[PDB]
Amino acid sequence: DTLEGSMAQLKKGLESGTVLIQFEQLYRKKPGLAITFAKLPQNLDKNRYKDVLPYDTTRVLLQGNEDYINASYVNMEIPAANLVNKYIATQGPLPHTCAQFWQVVWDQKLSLIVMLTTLTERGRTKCHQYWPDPPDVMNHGGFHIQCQSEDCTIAYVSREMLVTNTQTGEEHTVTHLQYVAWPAHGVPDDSSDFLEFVNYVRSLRVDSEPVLVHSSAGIGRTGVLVTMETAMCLTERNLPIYPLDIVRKMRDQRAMMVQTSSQYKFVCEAILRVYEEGLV
Amino acid sequence: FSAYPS
Repeated sequence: DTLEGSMAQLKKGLESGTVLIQFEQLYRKKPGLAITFAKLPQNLDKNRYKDVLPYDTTRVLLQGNEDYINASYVNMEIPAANLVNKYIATQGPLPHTCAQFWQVVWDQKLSLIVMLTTLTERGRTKCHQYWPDPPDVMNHGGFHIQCQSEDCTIAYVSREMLVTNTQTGEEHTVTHLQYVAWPAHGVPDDSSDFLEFVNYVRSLRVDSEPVLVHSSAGIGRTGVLVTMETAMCLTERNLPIYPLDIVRKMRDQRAMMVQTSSQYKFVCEAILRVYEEGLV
Repeated sequence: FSAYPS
């Protein structure tokens, strides 16, 4: 089909109820994909949530290092545009997984981290603070981390971080965006702030470099962000958008991406809004 | 170990 046609069907299906029914029918975890490493005794407490685990096939491995991390490669292709948007989707680090988190960032010289959670919710810790408050310097697994800049906007905090390899003396800079106006299991507090943030993240991509995206579990709010970026690329290229195909494609790489029906409805509505705003 | 809440 076409962008126009897909948007007609999405509009109609939003009004029907059919897009939500097909969403609830979709598997959360792809049947047949092995999940073994994540459940080993030495790895169980490296998962923030017992039921949010990486598939073996797309699990991120540390270079020449056997340590496990709960993280998944997630790549979204737009073949008609010879385009692949790469991500590493991961959980909020735990105190004892900060070393592995920063090792992924170092291994792959990732320049952009997108964090879609506050540190705490309702008196409980949802992500370890794996960076230091400026101007402190923090050690994690033989990386020193310092926050060189910290600036708050409405909806998010932008930090520039310096990662130093203690073994080698090498340095790497990372941009870190913490979206703080988006509670777990919910929709963003403001749709317009969210859309602007997504387009800002797009603009900060480095060629063929994955964006590291995480939340607390790294599936709900991350899935929404990924869905939206994908849809923005498609809409700008006049290509059809099937949100269910996009969610399925993510879930073939990391189970459970896009947690709630309310999140799926939100992103479908936002996709329609962007198409219509942009339509000439 | 806890499940991710709904």
